[PDB]
Amino acid sequence: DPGRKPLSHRFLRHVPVVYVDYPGPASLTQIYGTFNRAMLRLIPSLRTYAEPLTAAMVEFYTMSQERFTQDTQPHYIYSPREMTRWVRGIFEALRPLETLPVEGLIRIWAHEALRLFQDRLVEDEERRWTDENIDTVALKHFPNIDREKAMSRPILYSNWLSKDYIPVDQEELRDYVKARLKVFYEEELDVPLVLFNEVLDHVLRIDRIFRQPQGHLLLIGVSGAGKTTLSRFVAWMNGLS
Amino acid sequence: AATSPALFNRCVLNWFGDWSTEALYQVGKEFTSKMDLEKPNYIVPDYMPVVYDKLPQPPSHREAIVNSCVFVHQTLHQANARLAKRGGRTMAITPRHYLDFINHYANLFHEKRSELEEQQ
Amino acid sequence: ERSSFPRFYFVGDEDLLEIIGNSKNVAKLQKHFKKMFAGVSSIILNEDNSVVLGISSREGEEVMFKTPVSITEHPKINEWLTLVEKEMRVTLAKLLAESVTEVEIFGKATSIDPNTYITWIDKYQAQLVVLSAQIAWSENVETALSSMGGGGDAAPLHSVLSNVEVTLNVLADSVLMEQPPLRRRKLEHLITELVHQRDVTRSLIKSKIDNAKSFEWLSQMRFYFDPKQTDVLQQLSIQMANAKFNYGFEYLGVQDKLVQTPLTDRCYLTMTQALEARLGGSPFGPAGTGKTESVKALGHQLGRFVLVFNCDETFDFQAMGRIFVGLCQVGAWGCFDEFNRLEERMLSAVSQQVQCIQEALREHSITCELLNKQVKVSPDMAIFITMNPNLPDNLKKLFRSLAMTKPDRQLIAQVMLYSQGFRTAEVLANKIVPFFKLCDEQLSSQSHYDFGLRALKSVLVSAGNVKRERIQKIKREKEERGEAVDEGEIAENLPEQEILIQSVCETMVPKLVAEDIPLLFSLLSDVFPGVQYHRGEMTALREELKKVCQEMYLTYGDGEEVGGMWVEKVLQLYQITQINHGLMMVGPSGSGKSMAWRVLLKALERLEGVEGVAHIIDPKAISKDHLYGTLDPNTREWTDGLFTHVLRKIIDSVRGELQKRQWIVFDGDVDPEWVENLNSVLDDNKLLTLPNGERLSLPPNVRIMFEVQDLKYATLATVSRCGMVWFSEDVLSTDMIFNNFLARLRSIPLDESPMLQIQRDAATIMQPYFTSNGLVTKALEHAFQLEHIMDLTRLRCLGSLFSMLHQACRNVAQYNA
Amino acid sequence: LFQVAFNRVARGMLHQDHITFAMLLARIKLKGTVGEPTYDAEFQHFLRGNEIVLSAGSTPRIQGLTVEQAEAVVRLSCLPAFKDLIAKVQADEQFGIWLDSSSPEQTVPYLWSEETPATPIGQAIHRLLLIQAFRPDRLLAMAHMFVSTNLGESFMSIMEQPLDLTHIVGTEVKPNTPVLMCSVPGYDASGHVEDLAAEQNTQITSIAIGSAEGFNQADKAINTAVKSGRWVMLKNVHLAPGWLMQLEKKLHSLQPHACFRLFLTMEINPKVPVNLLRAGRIFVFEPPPGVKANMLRTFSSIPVSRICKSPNERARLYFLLAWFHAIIQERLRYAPLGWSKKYEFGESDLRSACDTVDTWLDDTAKGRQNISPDKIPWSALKTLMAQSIYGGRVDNEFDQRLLNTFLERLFTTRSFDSEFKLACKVDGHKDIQMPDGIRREEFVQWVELLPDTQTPSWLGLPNNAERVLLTTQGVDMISKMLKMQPAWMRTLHTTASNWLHLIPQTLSHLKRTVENIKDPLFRFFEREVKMGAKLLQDVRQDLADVVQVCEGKKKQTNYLRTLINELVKGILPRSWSHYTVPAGMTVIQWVSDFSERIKQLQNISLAAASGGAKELKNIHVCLGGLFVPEAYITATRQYVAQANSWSLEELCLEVNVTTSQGATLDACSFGVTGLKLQGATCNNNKLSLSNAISTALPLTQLRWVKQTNTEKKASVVTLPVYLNFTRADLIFTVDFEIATKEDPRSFYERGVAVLCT
Ligand SMILES: Nc1ncnc2c1ncn2[C@@H]1O[C@H](COP(=O)(O)OP(=O)(O)OP(=O)(O)O)[C@@H](O)[C@H]1O
Ligand SMILES: Nc1ncnc2c1ncn2[C@@H]1O[C@H](COP(=O)(O)OP(=O)(O)O)[C@@H](O)[C@H]1O
Ligand SMILES: Nc1ncnc2c1ncn2[C@@H]1O[C@H](COP(=O)(O)OP(=O)(O)O)[C@@H](O)[C@H]1O
Repeated sequence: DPGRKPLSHRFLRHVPVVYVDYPGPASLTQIYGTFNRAMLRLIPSLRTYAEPLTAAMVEFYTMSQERFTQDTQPHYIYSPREMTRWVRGIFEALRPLETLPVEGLIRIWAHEALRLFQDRLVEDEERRWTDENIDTVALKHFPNIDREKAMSRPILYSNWLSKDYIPVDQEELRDYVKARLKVFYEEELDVPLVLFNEVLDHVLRIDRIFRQPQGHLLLIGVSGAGKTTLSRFVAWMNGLS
Repeated sequence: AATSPALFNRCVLNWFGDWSTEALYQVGKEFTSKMDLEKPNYIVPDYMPVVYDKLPQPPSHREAIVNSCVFVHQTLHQANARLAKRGGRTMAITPRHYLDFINHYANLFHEKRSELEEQQ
Repeated sequence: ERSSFPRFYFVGDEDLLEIIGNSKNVAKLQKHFKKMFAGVSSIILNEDNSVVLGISSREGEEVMFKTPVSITEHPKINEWLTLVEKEMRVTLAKLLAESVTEVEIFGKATSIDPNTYITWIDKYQAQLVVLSAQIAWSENVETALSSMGGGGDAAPLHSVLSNVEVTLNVLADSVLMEQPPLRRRKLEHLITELVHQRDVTRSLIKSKIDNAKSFEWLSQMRFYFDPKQTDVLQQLSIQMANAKFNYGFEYLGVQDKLVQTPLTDRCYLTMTQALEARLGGSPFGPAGTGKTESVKALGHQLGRFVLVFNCDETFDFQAMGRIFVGLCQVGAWGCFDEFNRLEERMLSAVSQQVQCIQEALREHSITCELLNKQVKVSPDMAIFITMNPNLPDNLKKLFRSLAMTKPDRQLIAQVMLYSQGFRTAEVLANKIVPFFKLCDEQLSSQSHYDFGLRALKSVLVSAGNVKRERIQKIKREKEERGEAVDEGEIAENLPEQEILIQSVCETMVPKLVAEDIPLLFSLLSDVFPGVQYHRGEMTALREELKKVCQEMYLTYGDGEEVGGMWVEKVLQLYQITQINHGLMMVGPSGSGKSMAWRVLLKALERLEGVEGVAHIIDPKAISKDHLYGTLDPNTREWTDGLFTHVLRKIIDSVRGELQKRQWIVFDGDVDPEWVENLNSVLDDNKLLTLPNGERLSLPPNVRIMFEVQDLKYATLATVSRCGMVWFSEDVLSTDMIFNNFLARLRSIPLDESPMLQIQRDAATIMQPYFTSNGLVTKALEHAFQLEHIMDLTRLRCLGSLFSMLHQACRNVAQYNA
Repeated sequence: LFQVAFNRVARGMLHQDHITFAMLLARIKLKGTVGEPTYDAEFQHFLRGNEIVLSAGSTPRIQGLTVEQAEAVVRLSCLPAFKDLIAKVQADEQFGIWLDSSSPEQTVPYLWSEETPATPIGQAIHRLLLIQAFRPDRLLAMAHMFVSTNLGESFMSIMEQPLDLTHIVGTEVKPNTPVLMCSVPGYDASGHVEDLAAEQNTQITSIAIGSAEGFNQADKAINTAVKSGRWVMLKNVHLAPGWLMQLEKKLHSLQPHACFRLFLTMEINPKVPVNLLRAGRIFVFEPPPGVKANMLRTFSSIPVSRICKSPNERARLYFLLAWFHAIIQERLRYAPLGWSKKYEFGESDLRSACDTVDTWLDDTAKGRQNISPDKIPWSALKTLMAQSIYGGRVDNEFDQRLLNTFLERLFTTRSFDSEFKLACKVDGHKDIQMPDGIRREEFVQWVELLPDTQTPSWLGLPNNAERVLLTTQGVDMISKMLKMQPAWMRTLHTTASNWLHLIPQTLSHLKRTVENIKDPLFRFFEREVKMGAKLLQDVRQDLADVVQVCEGKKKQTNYLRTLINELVKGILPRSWSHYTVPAGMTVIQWVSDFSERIKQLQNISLAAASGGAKELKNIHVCLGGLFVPEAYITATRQYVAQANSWSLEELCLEVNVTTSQGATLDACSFGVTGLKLQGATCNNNKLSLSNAISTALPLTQLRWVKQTNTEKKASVVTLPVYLNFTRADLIFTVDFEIATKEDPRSFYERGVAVLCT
């Protein structure tokens, strides 16, 4: 791996080395089925979906890691850490939801998959591939569900309007962030910003990571696209100096 | 990645990339709103050079000019890519360039109107 | 202060401060003398430490002053230092006069008595006796040419050549028997000079020169001593060609004499001509051709001390500036080594300063601006610049050039063989030099291979030593059966090619890989046909090795038997320990070097009765400042480094460690950063030089070794200056590893006995699997064919396997419990 | 525009590059002309003729033409206008007198056949191609005529006249712009500008640049002169590049007086910053060629008082010294032949030699008005000028032997006779006669009286050496014009594919065996095949990766990137070159040499496989193809020593040159092919001086015999064996017997040597 230097043979002589490779698909299924069974106890009426849900997450993760190899991009690394983050985020989303149908679970699962395995992509074709394949996996493992509500294209999740982190429509979110941006203009630096849906997605992701403790970002994009502007906006809105 | 592992170990990364055609179209409409390019003499061409995905089926004059602006930005990107392919030296074309293009359009239109419409 | 008597202006502001604040305690001023004097490492005083009785060299030769200098009468540091220097010069002049008179008595004689000759050699210094011989020969040749000035007359120069021949014969007789090392060095230098004089006299005889003013005689370095001259400095004037140099009479000390090959003669002529035209000379050429030491020997021969700088990538200004302007004030020569290696800005600065000083020197043909100071430049200045290929553009018109393309290695070997006392030296030289050419070219290229001229010199010195040892052995044998002892008879009936071959194999075979040994044997057969050798295998040491291996559970083998290669490697390590003080145990990790020296130490302890303890020092893990010693920038306090601390402990003889054998092994990687300080110890001088100036003499029983796995990145100087043994991986086959594992399991208990019986039973059960070509060996051979996330090393797998079998034995123990 | 551009720009060029710029100007004007054809194919061939690959059977071996002439004819015959060249050469009879004519370019016959009459420029270019193909030595003179046909006869006529400082400084130069007077080492241009200032009654300040105080005087002088208007001079400013950069930025922001003139005399070295060269006018000064010119310069440099001293023979000694220095310095231009490398025989060594002469003359003759010529310390001067002066820079043994030959021929008591021949057979029977005068004035009159027809035979070299220099300069001009004029990846793919087709596929290692191991020849050859196979595999893999990148299927890594850069620029990759190669060799020539070497190694491998060590001994091998030839000589010595049970050092090498068919393969004889002997011809193992450039040895037999311990005869000469024509590698030394009436000193002077290739 880049940045890693081969070790001295004199040192390796005294030190045995064991290769702790990525856990196998069966191991991942077992571990995250245990986690999901512990996950879904909060909603008893939804407990029965843990086994297919874990299988779906494992299946999508396997094909994501076979597709976006490290060769294509230096940051195209997939690990069980990503799916553990998936589990933690899903649990954080289901915590406030005392009641929820399977459609909401599918929506949150798709949202977290998009926020984990779809942001690191660079090419629009890769993102479209990810969306098509998440659709296929969701339909494969949850056939008795409606596509329009469970997998509505504007997957926008925010805790800004509602008290909880429940899904939010793009238009109401746009209006709220427009009011907040007017307050930003009147208080902070006055630079006109237009609100296209990409801004909405980016600001939601940035606020999500800032809310999480030890929230650390690596903003990558052409200069002037608004990385610093959006970062300052989110920091001001969340009270961070 | 090689020099610093922490940037890719636990820090999450978000690919802003560049503004899409939709974003550029929205910027063009929002920024070029004060200027009045409402031309009733406009006629819809049989062939319309669409570059914005959600362009309304009847192109208005303002829609046409914003679409042309997005097309100009796309052609700058394409020319930059072509020079990169040919091996010549290249300079990145940022969305800040698009903002400056819109501002210069506003300035030129405002001054030329302020003089020759006074003469009107 | 420093303007008056600029001889101490060599030393820095630090040493100046110490010599100022500590002027009274003269016992602490030896460091400044060691810095500034050539060979004088100490100054001899009485018990009261108030009168300067004499001077002493680093080897031990001492010169007593005719009129001692009293420090009490001259409390000022500079005044009594000047008196000491002047007294040293005048006393050396008096000694030279006495010695030249004595050798003139020895001269013009049909035969000479060895006893009186050895007495004369012991009375004076090596430098003094060499100079006395040179003036004696020069005066004899001048007298013969003056007689020959008539033309067409009978030549007494034949008688001079015959006198040189007979004294050369008595020298060749005097070196076969054992002599003290200092007298041995004196004899070697004197034989070198007499060989050169005989060769040049033969050339003069062949040329039929009949005029003292003929250039064929003027081109040789002639020596003119004037006893009538009132100034002792001007008494000896050195003349060659049209140039003149007054002999400086500085005590250069007993140094390594440099033989004057025709290349060296050309260098002498070129540098002398350049100095007469009042500009320095540049002996450019490839490295290892004697560019620097030609300058050094020219300086030594003129009674001048030369400062040889190291123009490395990491080079200093202030120390260089002060030492170089100190040369400017003193008048001593200064030599630059690998002048091209300097960085471009470094190059420009040094070029500008040397250009200014050179143009000042030509103006003298007087002070110059140096470090914002006026520096009195003595006429006796020479500045010589060796390069490896050009001179900077500002210096091309200021310096003469000279090409050191190739030394005459044949004459080098011949003269050194004849110095060691070898008969038929010409045949041995004409065989050895092409032999090393073949070794350099035909043998497979290796980073650790070094087959240069220094290798020739070391090999020939070792050959002389082993020939003398064989002479002593035959003498002891002759005294134990019979009584008729005659050294000449032993020398005559002793062959000589076999001894040279044995020395070559002793010094080089340990450094060859397994493949190159038959190649070396073929080269020996090609150069030395029909003559062979048998190594004197140390049978008693072999028994000690088998016992130590039995008690340390290691195997023991002989010849082609299992373990034979390792035993032979241990024997070669013992031999190189015998014939060297600096060792280089090189080989891939896992070759067994650690016990390759541990078992040897234990065997020597149990055989010779000399108990041994090793200090295993890691250089890379520790900081170099803490490794060698730290000197505070402000408080100037010196704290001994680890290596310095152990050397001080070993020298102190607190618990009788001088009688004890001790091995300081430097296990770990080596890089040319710390070992550069060690470049003062691996040389025959054998002393460690610290930044504070204090040097510690290397005790004879101390052997320093560096268990380094590879030598890709070490400098060639360190490689050439220490003996080196190669430990290929094939030395240790897996069978020895298995046997050691089984013995370790069987005898020692695992916890620190029932579980000992458990271990014995388990080892007995898995004995069939651990045999040669067993299941484990085949699994390893197949496993090596596979790929692994890390580099695959045999001992890694073997250690993991042994640890896991130990865990199995522990599981058995817990189940039984 | 054309004339002024050439006149101004060429003022800042070396003389060897004026013709290149003139040719570029001619091409530009030819393109400008509308009625004249582009001649694109003609110029394309004229620049890239050597790149065409031929075959042994492609040369029909026309009588009266050399082999190189044969390939030159056949390669240029590819042009449609020159398709009928072979038949016209065969039929023509005047071709013989034209080929060896002194100036063939003046009367080039009409060979090329065309349907319509050619334009004068077309005739000129056709004759230029003809000259390049037939007599490449006359390429420079024909290029001059071609440019004269294009740009007028007197286009270069300005260059021959001495440069007029008055007009170029009075006008057409800005006071801000500094005058850069760049001279090659050994020449100072201060005199010209000082005479300019003196004639133009201008007070000029001259300050040398040697130290910081020099910087101070320079700054004060320029600060005074910017406002006062006087001229200011800085000397040897190449010593301080950073300070020169600071001076340039100082001059950038400065408006001086109209009469301000800043002159920068400097040595031509790359350390000079580019900005000053771009911001200042550059003038190039070179020492005029000719022994006469060098002698005049040397005599002018030495003060008149020093030469005329109490001994009247001192003038004679000084004249001999000046002539010797002129001879050595002029042999430098003929670097491959006159010497082994471009030594720095500057002015300083001449000054040191004069000092030595003065000292030894004063010592020998202590204030005596006259001295006998035999009493002169000739041996002293000879040895000092062989070892100390003129020899310190001499590294090669044979160069030092040559210097000894010159000193013995010149510095002798016999020189002081009126019949002394300062040189021999310079042009037929005529030889240089040394002056009979005893004072400096007669010698000055004699040197000013030289016919100025300084042929290379004046230096002792063969008269064909100047033709070799002209051919080398012609090839140099061809290369420079070629350098003067994405598709690059496509052409790189094309050339990589062709080279992969040309280079052999693999090399087979030798089979190890114990009796073969004992044999030394087998060991040397197995090392050679191992090295060759490893390097061939490396090159083939690199070419495969290059091709793989060319389709785009592979990404250009750093190693691949630098290799591609080297290939595009035409410079040899450092990884490919593991054996010693001539410095000036291009990539294509290296590929051809590598292919031939691999062919030879395949032959030796199959020969060893068919038989064994015994057959391996009896093989005829070209030493040039072998990577390490001296290893081969050493291996033969080892083989004979082992066979005859003799020691290695007691063996000496003997050479028997014979035809391949008429040769005997003795037990101690080894066949050697490919050796070419330059400067002489050997028949029946006897050397004879000849004017031929190189005579190919049919077959060289290396016989090792026991040391006879007998002195070599006076007719025995030692000839160096260089690996290539660069003469940078000394493989070994052969001994030959010269014919009667031949002088071994003449052999030494003419640079006769044996070349592996
Ligand atoms: N004669 C022997 N009999 C049995 N085992 C042996 C013998 N010699 C060496 N070994 C074994 O081989 C190994 C040598 O270890 P050692 O530390 O000396 O290796 P090394 O070559 O010096 O490597 P490094 O560079 O890592 O220090 C040990 O496992 C030791 O038990
Ligand atoms: N959504 C947006 N609409 C309009 N302009 C924007 C938007 N985001 C950023 N900008 C413009 O980007 C500029 C700031 O760029 P900045 O964020 O500093 O670049 P970077 O993202 O490289 O840090 C502002 O002047 C602003 O006008
Ligand atoms: N003329 C000579 N006589 C004896 N030994 C020599 C001679 N020339 C060189 N040597 C040996 O060869 C080595 C030369 O080292 P050095 O002088 O540093 O080479 P260089 O000056 O070319 O760098 C030394 O070890 C020295 O003992």
